[PDB]
Order: sequence, then C-alpha cells, then structure tokens
Amino acid sequence: EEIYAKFVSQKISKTRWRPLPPGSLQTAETFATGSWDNEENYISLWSIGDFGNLDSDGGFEGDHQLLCDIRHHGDVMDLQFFDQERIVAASSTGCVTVFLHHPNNQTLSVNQQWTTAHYHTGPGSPSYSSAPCTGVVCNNPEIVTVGEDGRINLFRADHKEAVRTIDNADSSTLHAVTFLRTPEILTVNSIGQLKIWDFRQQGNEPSQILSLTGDRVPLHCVDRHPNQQHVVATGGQDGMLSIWDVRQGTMPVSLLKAHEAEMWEVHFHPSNPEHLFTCSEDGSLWHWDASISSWLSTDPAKDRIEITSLLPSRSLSVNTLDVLGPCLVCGTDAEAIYVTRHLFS
Amino acid sequence: TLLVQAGLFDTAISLCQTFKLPLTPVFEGLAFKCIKLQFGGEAAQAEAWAWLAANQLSSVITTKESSATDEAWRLLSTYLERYKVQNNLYHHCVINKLLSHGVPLPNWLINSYKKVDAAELLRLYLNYDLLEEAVDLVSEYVDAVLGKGHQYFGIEFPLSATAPM
Amino acid sequence: IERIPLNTEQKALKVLRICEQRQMTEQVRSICKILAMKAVRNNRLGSALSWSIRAKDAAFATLVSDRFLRDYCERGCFSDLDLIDNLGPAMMLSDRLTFLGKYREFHRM
Amino acid sequence: FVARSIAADHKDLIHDVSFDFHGRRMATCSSDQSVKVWDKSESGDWHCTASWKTHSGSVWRVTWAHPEFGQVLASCSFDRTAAVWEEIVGESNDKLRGQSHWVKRTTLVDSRTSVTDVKFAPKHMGLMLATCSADGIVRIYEAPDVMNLSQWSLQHEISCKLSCSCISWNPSSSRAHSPMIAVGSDDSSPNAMAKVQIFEYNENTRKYAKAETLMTVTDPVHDIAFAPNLGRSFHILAIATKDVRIFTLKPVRKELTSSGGPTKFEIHIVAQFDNHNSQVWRVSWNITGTVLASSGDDGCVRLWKANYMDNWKCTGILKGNGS
Repeated sequence: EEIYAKFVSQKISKTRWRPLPPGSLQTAETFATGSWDNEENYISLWSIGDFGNLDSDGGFEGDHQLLCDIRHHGDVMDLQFFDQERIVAASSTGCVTVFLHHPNNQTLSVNQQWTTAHYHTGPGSPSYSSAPCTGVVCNNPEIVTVGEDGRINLFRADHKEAVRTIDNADSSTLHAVTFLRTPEILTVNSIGQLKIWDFRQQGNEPSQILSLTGDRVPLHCVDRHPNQQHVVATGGQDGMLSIWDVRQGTMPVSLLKAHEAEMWEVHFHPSNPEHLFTCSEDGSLWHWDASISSWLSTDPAKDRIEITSLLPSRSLSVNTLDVLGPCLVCGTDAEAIYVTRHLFS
Repeated sequence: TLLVQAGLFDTAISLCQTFKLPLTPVFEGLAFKCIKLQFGGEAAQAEAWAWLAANQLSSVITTKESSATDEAWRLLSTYLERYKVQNNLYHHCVINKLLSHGVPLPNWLINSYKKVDAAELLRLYLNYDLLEEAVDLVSEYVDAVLGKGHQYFGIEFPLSATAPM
Repeated sequence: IERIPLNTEQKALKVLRICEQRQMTEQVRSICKILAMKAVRNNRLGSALSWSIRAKDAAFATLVSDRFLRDYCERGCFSDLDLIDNLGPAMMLSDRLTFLGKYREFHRM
Repeated sequence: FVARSIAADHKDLIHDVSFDFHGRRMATCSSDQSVKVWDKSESGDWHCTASWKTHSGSVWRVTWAHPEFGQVLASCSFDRTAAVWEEIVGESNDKLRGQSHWVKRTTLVDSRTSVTDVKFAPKHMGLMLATCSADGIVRIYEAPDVMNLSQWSLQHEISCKLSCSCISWNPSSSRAHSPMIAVGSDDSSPNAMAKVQIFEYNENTRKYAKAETLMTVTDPVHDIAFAPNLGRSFHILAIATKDVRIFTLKPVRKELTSSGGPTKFEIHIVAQFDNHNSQVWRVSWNITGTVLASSGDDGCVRLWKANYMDNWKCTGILKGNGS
C-alpha cells in the first residue's frame, strides 16, 4: 500500500521499533528515533497515526503522534531498545546513555550513563580526547559498544563501570557490532574486515578474522540471521552487500550490488528472515525476497532474490530502517521519517 | 669517467666516497647528458629512461605530465641540493658546462647558486658576455644587501649597525 | 565545503562523497589530511594511514610510516598487522611505506 | 541578526579576536599578557578551555593555521617577539600545575621593534607564517616539518622603507596568480606619499619583488584584507584608515616581450566611505568575499556589500545600545 512520510524538522540518523510483548497479537504500535547534525539533537518516541477513521468535524488525526522526547549530547550515532521501557544510545561525544520511558507520565529520562565509554588517548596524562561511539548492541542484562578509538566495551544494566574493555582492537575506526552468541561478538572496520571476539578468552586479540581480497572496502553495517547464528550480512562503502558463513574460510559466500553508495543499515526480517532490507547515501531503500537458505547460494542467476525499491523516488540520504511484523520505518537527512503499517499489500 | 659515460652517476658518487675523488666529472657528465637530452630527439629520450632508472628516481609515481629532459634536470637539481659541502665547484661546473654549450640556465639553478656565490656567477656572466643578466644580477645583489630578500643571496644579515660587515 | 565540522568519520565520508562526485580534488586532499591529522593527534595510526592514502600525500604516508616504525621499536611489536598486510597497491605511495609493507611481508616470510 | 554574549575575563584591554576555520573554536589576546581559547559545544554554548600567558608585552593579534596542519596558533607582541603554539592531547603535566595543553613549540625573535601583525599563509604555499613590525620590514617563516613546530626557517625578508601596521595574504588557490602579500603603514609622516605596498613572488628571481604601491592612500592604515576569490580575473582589497576603502586590482596581461620583472595591475577605487565619522580599526570579509565588515570610533561595526551593479553600499549597522 502507500507509505506515510512525515517531516520532523531534524535529520534522523536512527529509527527502532518498540519490542512487542511475547505472545501478543499487536502490530508494531510505537517507534523511537534519534537525530544528528542540529544545533540541538534529541531522542523521541512516536505512535503510528490511525488512517482508519474520521469523526464528525472532519479532522485528519492520522499523523505520527509524538509521545515524548529527551535532549541528547552529541549526534545520535546508534540506538537500540533494551526492554519494553528502556533504550540505549551512542554519541559523537564517546558517551553511552541508557534511557527510560514513563508511560504513566509520557516522558523520557536518563536511567544510567557512561560519559567516557569511548575516548582517544595521548602521551602520559589522563587528558583524554573525544572519540565517537559508533554502534551499540544489547543482550539484557548486557551491552556492547564500538568507536573511532578502536575500543570494544562490555557494559551491564545493573553495573556502573565497564565489565570489560579492549582498547585498540583496531588501529582504525570500528563501525558496527553484533552478538553471534552471548559471550561471542563480531565487529566491522575501516579496512574491510569482520573481526570476531570471545569475552571468555583472557587475551584481547581476536578469535577469528574475515575480509575481502586485498582492496579495502570499509564495512559500515552488520546483521546476523535470526535462526542462523553463523550467517552474517554486511554493507560496504561502495554499495555492495556481502553474505558470510563465519564457519567456511575467510571470505563472503555471496556478493551482491545493492546501492550506488555507502550502505548504512542492513537487516534480516525478525520473523521472516529469508527477507532482507537496506538503506544508503544513494538516497534509496530496498526490500529483498528469496522464498540451503537462499542468501547462501553461490549463483543468484539460478536461485532467486527478487528486489524492490520501497521509496517511489530518491531523497537525501536514508541513514536507517527497522521492520517488525507488517510495519516498516526509515529515517533521512531530508529532516523526515517514512512509515508503513503494511509491507505485504 | 666510465660510469659517468654509462650514466651510473650515483655509483660513481659512491666510488668518490670510498677513494676521496672529486665529484666534478659526475656533475659535468650529468649536465652533459642533460644537454644531449635538451636537444635530443625521441631516441635520446628512450636511451635516457634506462640510465635515469639506474639512478633510482623510484619515489616518483609516473604522471603523464613530465619527460626525460625534465626528470634529468630534476636528478641534477637533487644532486646539487644533496651534496652541499663543496657546492661552489658543482654549481660553477654545471653552469660553465651549460654556457659553453649556449644553454640558458634553469630558474631553479640560478636561484640555487645565489645562496652559494653571486660573485662566482657574476664572473661566469662576464666570462660569457651575459651583460643584461649581469646588470639585473647586480641589481638584485645590491637590493639583497639592502633587505629586499638578503636570504636568497645566502646573506645572514642586511646592512645594519648591529651586524657583521 | 572544507568548513563543515567533521565531528565523526561518517559525516566526513558524506562531505568527501559530495566533493568526489563534483571532482573537487584539492578539497578531497584537504579533508583527507584533516582526518589523517585528527588521527595523528589521537595516535589512531590505521585511520591516519588510510586517510593519507585517500589524500594521496606521499609526505604524510612517510610521516605515518615514521610513526609505525618507531611504535615498533617502542614495543618490540606494531600497533597493527592486518593494516600492514592489506596495503596492496597502496603500499607504493612512498619508499618508507614500501619498506613498512615489505618489513611486514618479511615478518610474514 | 540575533546576539549571544560571553564574559571574557581578560584582566586588561583585548586587542584581537579570531575564529578557527570551522567556526567551532575562537582565540582572544590581551594587555594582561594572556591568550585564551574558547570552544563551541554540541549544545550551542561556548566554554573557555585554555587561558594562559603567551608573551612579556601586550599581545597585538592572534591567528589560526588551516586544519590540514592540525591545531596551531600564532601570537605577536610588544616585547618584539612572535610565538607558535600547538594543542596536544595527553601531555598536560600536574608536575607543573596550571600550565596549558596549548604548548609553545617556538618563539621568533628577529623583529627589532613591536610585532604589529601575524598571519598564516594560504595552505597551498605550505606551512608558512608572516609577521610585520615597526622596523619597516615584513618577515616570512617556513616550517620544514608539520610535527616539529619548534623549527621554523626564516626564508623571506621584505624591507618597505616605511613602518608596518598590518598585512594580508592574497587568497588565490588558482596557479594563474603568483603568491602575493599587501602591507599597511602606521606612519604619520607627510613625507611618505603612500601608506599601502604590495609584493609578489617572482619565481624567476625567487624574490618577493614589489609589484605596486597605492599612491591614493596618503593617510595612516590600521588594517588590510584581500577578498576571498569567487573565480574573479581581478582581486579586491579592503583597507582601514581615516575612511573605509575598497580597491580592485586587475592583472595586466604581459606581452611576449616583457621578461624578468613582476606583473602590473589595472587598479581602481570602487568605494571610499567616510561614514564612521572616525578612524577605521579593522576590515574583515565573509567566507565568499561578497560582504565586508569594518569598525570605528563611532562604536559601530558597519557591513558593506555590492548591489547587482557593483555599486558598493552600507547594508547594516551593528551597534551597542548601552543598556
């Protein structure tokens, strides 16, 4: 069906759905966003407007209603839900912040904050320099983050300090991070590599490394298939999409062109994961259907992936997406958000 | 003298450093390969890349914008800036070798020798009848001592009752 | 275009992409050297080398090699290995980066 | 326009203010012998991050390098010196409590009199720094490294035969114009019939030659600025004196007979404005060189622009109310 765009008069760097109650029969009712490149950046909670109704006096109540906000510090580099009331966000300040929604009040608050999670160092004094925190992933009650400092941190939603830190896991920027298994993560970098880390190991060095062959394509985003802990998808500086089986050598299994630019997020569908979605600095947003899991076929001219642009035009950059049941949302540099309640009609 | 004719100038300079020998034949012979190139047809430019490579100009990624004359002038400039300890003799040699072949002096070479001796240059310009270049060299030298760029003539201090004479 | 505050490498990629599309090549060199100098003041040698490679500045590539070759002697080991193995064709940006790449090739040999 | 304001806590008269290239930082200097750096937050505020003593005299300017040279400042002084400063991460030593992380890497001492102005060069000339002083000379220093900022080579002296009050580099990134510097003079003598002088880098001599001298600027000069070049075949030059002035300087194309010497200019005055009713004490341009600002003893900063006919007029007056 048609897609309900909204201007919000801030650039949106990140969007996320509110996690549904286990065993409910609701659609995705609420989403959260984070902003970037303002004089003031914010994190906001929104409801999807109800296009089903008019009352006697003819008003269009079908707007994506703002529930509540809170002001941020720096740019909102990455964003994720932690439970059904708490959210975690990264920052250009190297800060990591946990927030709490108050349904009885319609407000946000801070819940906990790590103001120096990421920082660059220098010769012999604790006059640290700000390092952008680039990505965040949650495994409640646990949390992991990456940054320009090449640091990996492990944090906890009951603890104030770091549970573990790993400085200089790269000499370049680390961009994004995901959990393969609860003590076992994967990160991506400025070189064009996937680095795998096990918090059980007492060294700081990586448990495994994967790459492209020689020429450097920085990898900006990563996801890992919901019912295959060994299948990983990454997005390049060029607009390539790479599918990996982390058990089978050092290279991707499947290599596809997705954009004419930097690909900013990639996601498998949380219930339908033979479906995939991607956004980019080429101004486009795409759906991919492929229904061995079809993502691991070495000949996409035999086995299918059938591919749809969800936007009817190209905008200023699409930084982010999220998809939950039939609902999809994306966020842009055109100071705007796009939402559908239905992706299968 | 054999390495200088082959064009193996950096190993000739290495041999001068094991036997104390003067670098003067190396500077005269490299200037004479630059003179042969500066009037040289396509064959003399193909001949040149083989001995230019043997002098290890290897830090120059190959743009499509310079030629065998110009990289030979560049190598000769690099040697005149690398071997500073005797630098009168090697500028005097190269300039005498150019003027005895009627070749105009490169603006990088004139304005390198000014930081060494403008008087040995003025002696050369009188030895070669370059009277208008001598008038403007004297015009620049008098203005150097008067604080219109003293430092381009090697001069530490311009004319002052607070300095050397 | 060079005066946009470059808080993050991600923001600087959008500005570089805009300059590279429009063939603004000295502004591409500028922004890549500003990023290489962000990285050198923060001692992030992998971003410093990768940005000086995007700038194509052989003096800056030599200067970052003349951190890695001291950072080696200050430890007995480099602060990166994978970055020096995966130099590829970009190894040849200066004699000292050719040495750094061939010295890691000598460790790999 | 809208204004925000900041208490500056300099313990005597401030002499200068300058932005960083991104407008995210600013520097200020005082007769209390200090320099301060102030930085603009990711909330729209500004905070004083360093506040230290720079010199032994009153400080007469402060200026930033372009950020491909990192985070470098220069300051000039009544003690006859100039100084170069670098911002360092992690060096800040509690062994010497209350020193700055802005470290002095060098002091220049070559000036025989008060150093009246200091300006970094356009970055395509390399890491070059110019100063001028009341001995009637401009001095230009040239760093052989961008990291070892202790070492600066003096590679150009330029004698003006008159005192120096201010200097401006020509902002031409186009290789079709030589490196150029304009110089103003504080000289109150009636004998010196011109108070602005212009010099050109002549590669064929490796000298800063003189090209020009503005024989209509009979009156003392306090500040001078070239306009940033939107591709123009001619330069524009603002001057602060008894009045505001805007000059054009259009290069005369050489005939193939005119070897050796510098260029020459077709020069006009496009504007001269008395409207301050008082002396003019700064001239600075917007980033595109389309709008001039100038201050005077009338307690007004005045803004000036071309209309669509290149008829320059006053467009705005920024002035204190005293409430």
